[PDB]
Amino acid sequence: ASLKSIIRQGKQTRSDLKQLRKSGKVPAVVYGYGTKNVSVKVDEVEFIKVIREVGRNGVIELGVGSKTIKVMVADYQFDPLKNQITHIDFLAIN
Amino acid sequence: VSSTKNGRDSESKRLGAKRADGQFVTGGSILYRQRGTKIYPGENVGRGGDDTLFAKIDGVVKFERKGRDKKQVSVYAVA
Amino acid sequence: KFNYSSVMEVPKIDKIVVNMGVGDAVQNSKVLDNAVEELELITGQKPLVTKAKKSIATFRLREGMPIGAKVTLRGERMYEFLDKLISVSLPRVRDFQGVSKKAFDGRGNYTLGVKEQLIFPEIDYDKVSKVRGMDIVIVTTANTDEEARELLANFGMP
Amino acid sequence: RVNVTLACTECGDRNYITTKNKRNNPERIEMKKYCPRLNKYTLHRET
Amino acid sequence: MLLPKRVKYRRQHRPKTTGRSKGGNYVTFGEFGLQATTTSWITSRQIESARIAMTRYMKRGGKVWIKIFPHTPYTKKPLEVRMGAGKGAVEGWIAVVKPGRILFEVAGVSEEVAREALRLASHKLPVKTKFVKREEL
Amino acid sequence: MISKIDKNKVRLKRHARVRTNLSGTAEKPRLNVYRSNKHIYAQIIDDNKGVTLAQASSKDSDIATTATKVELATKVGEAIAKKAADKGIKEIVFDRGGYLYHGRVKALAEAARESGLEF
RNA sequence: UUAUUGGAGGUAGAGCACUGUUUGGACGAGGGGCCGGUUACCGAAUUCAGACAAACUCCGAAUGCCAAUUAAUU
RNA sequence: CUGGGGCGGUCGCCUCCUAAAAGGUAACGGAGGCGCUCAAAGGUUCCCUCAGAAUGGUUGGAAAUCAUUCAUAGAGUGUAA
RNA sequence: UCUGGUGACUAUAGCAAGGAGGUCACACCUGUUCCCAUGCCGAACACAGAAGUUAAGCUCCUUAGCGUCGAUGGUAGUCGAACUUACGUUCCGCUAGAGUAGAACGUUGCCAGGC
Repeated sequence: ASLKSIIRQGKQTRSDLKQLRKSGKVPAVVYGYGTKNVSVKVDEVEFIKVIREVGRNGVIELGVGSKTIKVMVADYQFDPLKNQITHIDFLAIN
Repeated sequence: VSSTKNGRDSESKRLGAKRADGQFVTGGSILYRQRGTKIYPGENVGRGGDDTLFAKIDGVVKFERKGRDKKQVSVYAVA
Repeated sequence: KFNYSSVMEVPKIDKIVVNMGVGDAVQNSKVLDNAVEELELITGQKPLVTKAKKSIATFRLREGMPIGAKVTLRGERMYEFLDKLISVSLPRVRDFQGVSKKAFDGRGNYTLGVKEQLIFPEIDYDKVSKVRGMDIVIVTTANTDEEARELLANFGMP
Repeated sequence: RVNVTLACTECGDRNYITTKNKRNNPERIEMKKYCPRLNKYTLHRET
Repeated sequence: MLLPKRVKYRRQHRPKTTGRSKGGNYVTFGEFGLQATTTSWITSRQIESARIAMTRYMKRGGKVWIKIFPHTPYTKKPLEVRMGAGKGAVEGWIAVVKPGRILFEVAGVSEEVAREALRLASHKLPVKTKFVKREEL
Repeated sequence: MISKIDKNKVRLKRHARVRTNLSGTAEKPRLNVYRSNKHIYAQIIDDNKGVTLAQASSKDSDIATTATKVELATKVGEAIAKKAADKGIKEIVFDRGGYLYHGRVKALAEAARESGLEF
């Protein structure tokens, strides 16, 4: 399991988030052990791919900038209409 | 022939705050009208028979918390 | 089996409380006065009548109407009185067991019952027009219910 | 429940008016009040 | 049919219908359910009508849950009288559904039978619906 | 089980209820008292600043004797009287703590009264 | 009128801690099937999950309002 | 007065919601009260702390009374909110 | 530095659990003769003493078990603007409630005694 990420720069307005979601991209955040909070973005279909393979409770090799961080998916918001994930939280696991 | 049994109300009482936080007041100025004590009297502030809060000296008004979930008003002298 | 770390840590009987009972008097004010006299004759502490704490539905009761009486025997004289009374009533009871096996509410309560039988053992209440059941309660200054039963087992019948 | 008039024996005027329940208090009521002619408290009695 | 045993007030203001569904947006008791996609009132005659239609097609095989209850009374005047001499008398009980609210849930049958029974029930309701399954992922 | 209550903690409730309109103000400073099973302490306090100004007690080596205890209260009262007499021997207010004004605290207060203080 | 600063107040939204309404499932106490008890069934309590409110609230905005500054425009 | 008029209802005062987080705000809009009472149910100084739930126990209407623990006003506060 | 008295602070201070301490304090503790007192009980209050005890209250160390506090990111709602009559859409500011990471088994003033 290996997901790659991109760092979101400061202060996305709501139109930016809307365009971002109109792609296959998902806003997310990473926080926890040995790390400071970083706002990132992730592709939706690849995330579904790796989650269908590692399971709901599994470890991911998320790549953030130059680092790579073992991480676990803490929570996620989901739109019941439109059937699409809309936000994910990532938790560094030490 | 139908009618209603509801038709009545009482006149409104003009309760609530009467002076502002940070404003200068004179001796017996009314600061707050209420039923019961939603706000308690603090320093240099009295409480009337109808629970009215009023100043006892000249000074400036200060609303401020009392405990975890209570409030009070005070008046401080120099101004 | 005591194993007291210090003499200060030793379970002892805290106090004894005996209540006159219901004494519900619709027209038995004189009977209530007689029961007060009887309670005063039994133990050597001034008997204090009780009163209602609520208004029972479908009952001749309101807020007041002194239906009851309680006395608090905890002094050395009261302790000796209770001990001699228990020793005497043990003969007049005429029961093999004597007391229920599970009397404590877990905290160590006696909650013993009385049905006017051993009552007035000193002076036969031939003048009595009713029965005087009692409710003696013993206060255990001990946390463990089993240990409290074991302590009350000394000089006791259950 | 009626009105009553308390009267000062020496003052010579009736300057205290109060109320009473005739059923609970069929008697005439007395209390000492201040008379601003003697400059002191004196006993007042219902008429 | 379904109506509360007692309420504090018999004459209430009418609910707000704009917005999106506040809660109850997921299947939690069974395995299939009917999701609403438009907004309306459901009138407690429609609920019984749709439940009878849905429960007889399954031949008393599975279980049904109704995630909706009519809590609100609405009034109506007698036959077309003049305007305004007091509020009218109670006539029915309604529940307000907004897009995203699950309405029914079934379990204990095949996916095919569930699809058919929920389709049958959805034709008795004044709202557009959609067959959904218990979420995962 | 019978549970006996801590007596000192019950005292502080009564003391806080008493100590609502009674406060020291640097002209009338509060005279507090704390009694134990063996000793009696005293203190003059100005609540407006939260600072104390004088202090006396029975366990002090100055007043050391085997008076019953009430005479010890009398002498500590007369003692804090002079220590406050050094400055601002004027009106004060008496904070009886939570104790019933009787016996020992009463003796302390009467001693302080009959010795110059103006409460 | 705006910037900055301080304050009073319970709407939208949310939530179920109280007062009411409600759907499933447990747990046990009771009546109760029987021959007193099994089981059923029935009602009450505590729990787990999930819902509703103009006259519910553990929470709680955006705005609007009251003020004060050798502030800036008018 | 009045969703024409009549018939029916209503007319002064108090509390709540409508009322859109200051105050104010209508309809024959939605709910209730008042036309008093108290000689202490007023003043002051001292004390004190509940309902309820749980387990026991003669009478036990299940609960009256008694004992222990928990128990934030759920008690109580003359009279509506 | 320890203990005590007395203040200030929204429980980050509380409740629960485990473990240790005493003649320097404090408390349990002895008794009811006296001041005083208990609708009865020296239980409580009050007074008189120091025999015992750290058992308890209390004080110190451990734990995040319940309670309390609590971001970032996202979402709801909404001032203004622009389309529109859609149980609406778009842009721009402000920005919850719930939930997650996490904090937390108090901080501090004055006095006395002991150090």
